[PDB]
Amino acid sequence: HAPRSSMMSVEYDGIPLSQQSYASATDLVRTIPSVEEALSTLDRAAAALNARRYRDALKLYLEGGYAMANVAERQANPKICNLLTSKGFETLNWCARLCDWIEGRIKEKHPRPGVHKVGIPVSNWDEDWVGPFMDEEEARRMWYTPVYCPHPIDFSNLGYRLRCVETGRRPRLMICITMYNEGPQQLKATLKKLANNLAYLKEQMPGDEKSLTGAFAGDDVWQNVLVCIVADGREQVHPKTLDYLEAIGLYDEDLLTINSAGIGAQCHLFEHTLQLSVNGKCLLPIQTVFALKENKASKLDSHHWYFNAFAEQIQPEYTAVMDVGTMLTKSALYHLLFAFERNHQIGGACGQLTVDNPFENLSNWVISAQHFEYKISNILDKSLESCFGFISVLPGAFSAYRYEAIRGAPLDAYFQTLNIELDVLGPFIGNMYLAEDRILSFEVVARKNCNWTMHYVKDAVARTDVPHDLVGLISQRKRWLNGAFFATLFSIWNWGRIYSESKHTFVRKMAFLVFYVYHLLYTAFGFFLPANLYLALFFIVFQGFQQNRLEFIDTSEYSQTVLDCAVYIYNFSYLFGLLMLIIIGLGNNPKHMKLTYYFVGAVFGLMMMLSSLVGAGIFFSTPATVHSIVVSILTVGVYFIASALHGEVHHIFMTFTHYTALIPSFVNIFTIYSFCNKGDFKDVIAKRRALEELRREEKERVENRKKNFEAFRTNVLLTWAFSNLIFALFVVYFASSSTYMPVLYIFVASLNTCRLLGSIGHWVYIHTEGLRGRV
Amino acid sequence: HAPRSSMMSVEYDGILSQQTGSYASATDLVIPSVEEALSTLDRAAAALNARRYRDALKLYLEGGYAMANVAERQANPKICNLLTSKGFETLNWCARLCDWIEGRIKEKHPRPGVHKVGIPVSNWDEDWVGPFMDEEEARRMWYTPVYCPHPIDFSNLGYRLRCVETGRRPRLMICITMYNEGPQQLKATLKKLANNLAYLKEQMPGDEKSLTGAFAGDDVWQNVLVCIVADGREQVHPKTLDYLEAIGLYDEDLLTINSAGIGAQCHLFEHTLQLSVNGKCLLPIQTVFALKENKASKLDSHHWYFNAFAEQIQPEYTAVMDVGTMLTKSALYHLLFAFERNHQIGGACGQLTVDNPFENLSNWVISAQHFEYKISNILDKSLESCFGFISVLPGAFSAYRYEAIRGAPLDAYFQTLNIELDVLGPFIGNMYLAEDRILSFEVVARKNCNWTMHYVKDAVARTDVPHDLVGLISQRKRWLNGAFFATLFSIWNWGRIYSESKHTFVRKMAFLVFYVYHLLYTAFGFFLPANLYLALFFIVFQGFQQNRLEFIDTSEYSQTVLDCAVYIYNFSYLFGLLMLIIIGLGNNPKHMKLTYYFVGAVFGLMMMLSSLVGAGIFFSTPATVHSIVVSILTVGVYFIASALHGEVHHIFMTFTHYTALIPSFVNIFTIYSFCNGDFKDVIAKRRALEELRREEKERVENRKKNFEAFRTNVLLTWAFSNLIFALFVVYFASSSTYMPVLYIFVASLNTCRLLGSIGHWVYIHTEGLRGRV
Ligand SMILES: O=c1ccn([C@@H]2O[C@H](COP(=O)(O)OP(=O)(O)O)[C@@H](O)[C@H]2O)c(=O)[nH]1
Ligand SMILES: O=c1ccn([C@@H]2O[C@H](COP(=O)(O)OP(=O)(O)O)[C@@H](O)[C@H]2O)c(=O)[nH]1
Ligand SMILES: [Mn+2]
Ligand SMILES: [Mn+2]
Repeated sequence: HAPRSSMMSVEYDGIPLSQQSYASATDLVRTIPSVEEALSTLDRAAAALNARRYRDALKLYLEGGYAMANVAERQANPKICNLLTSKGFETLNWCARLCDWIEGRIKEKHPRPGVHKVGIPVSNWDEDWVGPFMDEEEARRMWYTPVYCPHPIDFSNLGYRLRCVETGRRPRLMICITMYNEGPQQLKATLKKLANNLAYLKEQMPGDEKSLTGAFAGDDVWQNVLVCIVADGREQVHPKTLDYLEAIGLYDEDLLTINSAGIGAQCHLFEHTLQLSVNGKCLLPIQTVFALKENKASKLDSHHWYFNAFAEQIQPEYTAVMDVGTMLTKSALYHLLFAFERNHQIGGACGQLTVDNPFENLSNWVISAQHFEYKISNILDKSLESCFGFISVLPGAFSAYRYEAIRGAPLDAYFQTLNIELDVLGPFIGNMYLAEDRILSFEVVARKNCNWTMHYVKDAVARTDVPHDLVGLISQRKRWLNGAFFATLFSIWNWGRIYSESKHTFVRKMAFLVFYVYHLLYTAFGFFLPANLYLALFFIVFQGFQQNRLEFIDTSEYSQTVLDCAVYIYNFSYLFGLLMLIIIGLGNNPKHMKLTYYFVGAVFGLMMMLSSLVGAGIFFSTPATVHSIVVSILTVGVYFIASALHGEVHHIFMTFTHYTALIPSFVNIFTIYSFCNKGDFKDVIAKRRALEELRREEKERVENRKKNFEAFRTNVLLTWAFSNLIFALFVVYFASSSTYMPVLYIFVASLNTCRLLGSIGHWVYIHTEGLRGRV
Repeated sequence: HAPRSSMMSVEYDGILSQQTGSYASATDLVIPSVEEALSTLDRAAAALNARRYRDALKLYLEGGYAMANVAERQANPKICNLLTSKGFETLNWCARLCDWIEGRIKEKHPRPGVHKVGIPVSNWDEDWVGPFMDEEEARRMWYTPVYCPHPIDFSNLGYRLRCVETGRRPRLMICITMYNEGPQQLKATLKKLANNLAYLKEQMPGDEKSLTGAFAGDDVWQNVLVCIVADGREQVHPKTLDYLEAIGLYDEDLLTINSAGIGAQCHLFEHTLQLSVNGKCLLPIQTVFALKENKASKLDSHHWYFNAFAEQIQPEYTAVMDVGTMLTKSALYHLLFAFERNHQIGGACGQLTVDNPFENLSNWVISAQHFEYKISNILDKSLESCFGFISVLPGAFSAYRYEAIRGAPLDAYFQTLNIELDVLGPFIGNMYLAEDRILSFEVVARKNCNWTMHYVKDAVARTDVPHDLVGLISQRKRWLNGAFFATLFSIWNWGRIYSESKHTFVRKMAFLVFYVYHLLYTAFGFFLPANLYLALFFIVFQGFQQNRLEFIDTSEYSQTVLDCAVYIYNFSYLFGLLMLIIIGLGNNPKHMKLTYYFVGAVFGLMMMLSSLVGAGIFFSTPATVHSIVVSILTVGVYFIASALHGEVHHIFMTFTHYTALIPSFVNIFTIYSFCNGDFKDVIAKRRALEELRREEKERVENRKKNFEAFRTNVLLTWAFSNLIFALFVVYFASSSTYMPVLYIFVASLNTCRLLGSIGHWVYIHTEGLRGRV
């Protein structure tokens, strides 16, 4: 009791010691503004305008205007004084306009601050430079404007204009560069490659049958080409990248902050016909418009902005979409434009995607495997598809379209994920639209009342920098095969539109039906690819080792323990690896398990290298019958035949070992990880309750969306995995190698015959259409 | 070319503030209101939080004068008075802050003065019966917002409670954590607490069995404080808030007004609320309600409760329970009786049961949960309380005396909150995902203190278990996820009991014996899925295939069905397990109710047929002495303990339902648990801002990477250990060589649990007579 009394006594001493003048406080607060509070006040005004509170929006607008008007006087930097004075004057003009609008002397719908584009001198210039002809206004001045347009369809309706439109020049070919958290060297390489393309376009000889004629002639082509660089978020772009953009005279943080205070811009446009010099050669000027967007979005949203806003503004003749860090050959644009002009029927084209410096760093197995995969995918698949006038464009590939089969329905279908929220669409459409450039491909192919096909250009080589690590490749294939496994399902489900709506020729529709049957067979085979690979390895290797079917070894008697031990070890290792793959995939992100993924990949690697050696052994021990040699050459050397036919066989000769070492890891891991993922207080209280109910409804909608997405993905993954497992178990238990290996050989031979025929058709078409152009 | 020329001509025609080196009319166009006053105040609070003292005062005067002008126009007398009082207080705080800035008054970390406001309660009952009450306390309700970021300084910042102000010194102190529940659970909990207080009141005096001291009759309600702490005002149920207003404890108007510029961290509402049910008027109950704005954890609610309020009023015993936990009339009496008579228990745990077991007997999930609760309580709690160390069940109604929980145990409990979990790691994260048993271990192994624990059987606490298998999945997802790392902690740091704590030699020897048993039990339960699969496979299917079921002769048969049974069982089990891990480690187990129910039913009828063949195998065997001994000791241990403790009818009713849910239980729950200035200064400030944002994002992603990697590594270890063990025993051991081993292991575990239950019974029925010695 004594400690309790002592503690309460010290507490009682504790409570004693507003406890635990207005004129003086009034004098203190009365006793200058600043840029920080001015910017905060304009930000609050923009928020109020967004929330449609006009009285307090106005009240916060004149305060900020006068704050910057007073601040501009005391600043020391003349450019800062000019920027703040202009901002204050424009804000006062907008305040007067808003006051008049509220008074009603002028009637207008949805008032917004007037669109003001400002041109500030570029900090850095090269006095020693060579150019055909350029005006001081365009050359020296850098133009920037902030845009609020939420629906890029109304970008031109809100008075936004580009420097090309203002000077009256008419761009025809127009390229997009979607950049996000990329280093300066990638942008520098991309811009240097584009400048090289423009220079090579200039160097076309006039009066030649092969050379292009028209708006793409020499000495005047750079004017007709506009490059649009659209970033994904100002909070995610690399600081070194922004430093590079300032160095090339295209970005200014000070100007952006000053002139984007009260506008509440969704994205910022910087326009500059930037010129570049590399060593002693000076690149020709390239027209560049840089669209830096405020909030983080997706590549689909970047394309939404690009396509809708700028394309509907300037009506380009050809529209090109390209990633960041992709180096183009000198003649990539020439080949694209040549194909477009000579065909006058192509709705869209895809360039060849390759790996930068394949020969260099040959010690890296992942790089060589990716190079082999790119080369085989391009040659075989793209040739076969372009023979049929329909391309499943590789993600990230340098692709272009003509803005005549893209203007309407294909773009609406492409952007319907953004326009209509995916909750109504469902999870199938969302997974469809993770990668939808191929959706654009299909929509252009199936345009109503239009027969616009596609074409794959082998000569338009686009060199990119593929990931050098297995985890980066895993993430890449997480995106790629998903888009893929869903746009494919779209293609089967909607192949009827090509005949129901589009007006193709009868022969074209028959060819499309044939390609549809082939595509069904190929997708069905690739769906059971893990099961088929496991069965092939199991049967051939281990049931030749156990049943003495390897014609180079004699395992008739042996110890009888190792014979079954090999099969048991293989089955257990494969099953354990697959289960670990499920757990890790579906589980955590594939970056902290670099060691585990490398271990599993190496296990599969030596597993298919020993498989390759035993396959070569049985092949060489076989007496090489006519049928056997025919099927073997057709199924294996199809890659070498196509590569030698097209010219690039050395890449395959160098990378086939690296790819076949990475084949099981490739299929298993990548597919499994892809499939694995002035009111009063009563009004105040009512507003609080309404906001709370809005938050609750938003949370319930988000959780319902997540529930639907995860349920759909788990259902599709369970279907895929259980189908593979059931197929493998059933064939293992009810079919021998003699009854299943011939079937698998016939299936793979049919697919490889189709791909060889496609590549041969592409070659003969591209080498014979020139002479037979008259007929 | 014509369309392009036409389009450009159209743009030229459409192109009419218009589209280096008037204002008077707008000014003339340019009264206050409550909304802008609240917004202004609010920011002022944000600026003060950002240490913008030079700005703060001006917005504070703006808000103060805004409300000073607003209060006159309000027609509501109570709103007018409240706004006028808040404006006067805000102006006083503004003057004090101005003096502090001028420097005439020097103070550290200025903050608005803490003031408690007493408004009359909307609802009062004229007709009531009570011993004695003052009009001030009964008629009026007090409230105060708190800023204390570290609840350790609750008393330092000047916060006082009505008990402290009136001089009442609470001794028993009981917490009720609440989050997004409905009014009926709170009403049931408060009615049960009032019943407990009534039982404590009507205890006869001058009796050996009856309590004596501060818990006597007619005055017990004064000495007990109820602290109900919510988790977030954005998550509490609207109906719950209406109930709190009805009982005179909550006010949206008062909270919004008085919390405008304080930037409080939680809101305290104090009201000795009186409740009346039918013709019986319940005795008043001292209740303090702490509502915090931002969603937090039950650990954070306990942080607030323990640190702030316990360090303020220094209770003799502190107690913790959830909402929806109906306590019997004698639960509090039994807790206090045990505490007073022992003077050695550092913390106690009450029995957890299911509300209305007999009713709704058709619900297999309810019956299985009732069986699990009963057997867990009896066996595990009795065995653990015999050794004076309880792994308290999560959500159970537990209490600790505030003498072995004051310091180091509480610091160890809250260290996850005090120091960020990035330094601790994922082990400590899933360690403190549930740590009531962490309190248990710290109390047991507190340095220079030997405070054991005691499980009270008679203090029955009835809760409302989920009625759906998905709800049971989520419950077990929390429960044994915490429990596994709890056993890991106890296993790793069992050396502290001998190195630091000063227990008796016999107590340390008993603790060592229990440690050996706990090691064996945790090892057995780690391989529980593998052991269950082996038992089912061997017994059922290798008796069917090898003709070892003594009630049937399958010697010849068709030779196809014999292998077909084993193949079907293996394939179904493997497919079920793979689907389980995927569904478990993928999507949230609430959209897949059909799939989970299908797998659970498959396992259910599977163990029904397993039980039928076992019974056949137990009725066709000549029942030798060894066989009957092992079988009774391994199976009827539940019935023996239940008959010893008197609660055998529950087992008789729910054993079939539980054995129908054993494989789902063990497989699904274990899998789903283990499976989861100028312009330059402005620019520099922006650079600091998004650099800090990037650093925080990197830290969060690194924390997530580490936690997920540890989770996946542990899950891989568990699953692969189970699979390797199962495959090895299947391929290298027959049933005749592994069934005896499994029977001996389970018999040893059940013998330990039976001995613990019997010891608890004999102790609780013999310690009374042998109290002299
Ligand atoms: O959220 C994102 C991620 C990327 N990108 C950009 O859009 C393209 C997507 O290609 P990415 O490099 O992501 O694909 P990959 O080459 O990694 O397979 C690239 O230009 C990215 O910089 C984007 O706009 N938003
Ligand atoms: O984020 C949360 C979730 C719950 N709770 C509360 O803390 C206890 C957690 O027990 P839970 O309801 O999870 O267990 P159950 O009653 O479901 O078995 C309950 O009183 C919850 O209302 C909390 O404070 N914070
Ligand atoms: Mn890229
Ligand atoms: Mn509960």
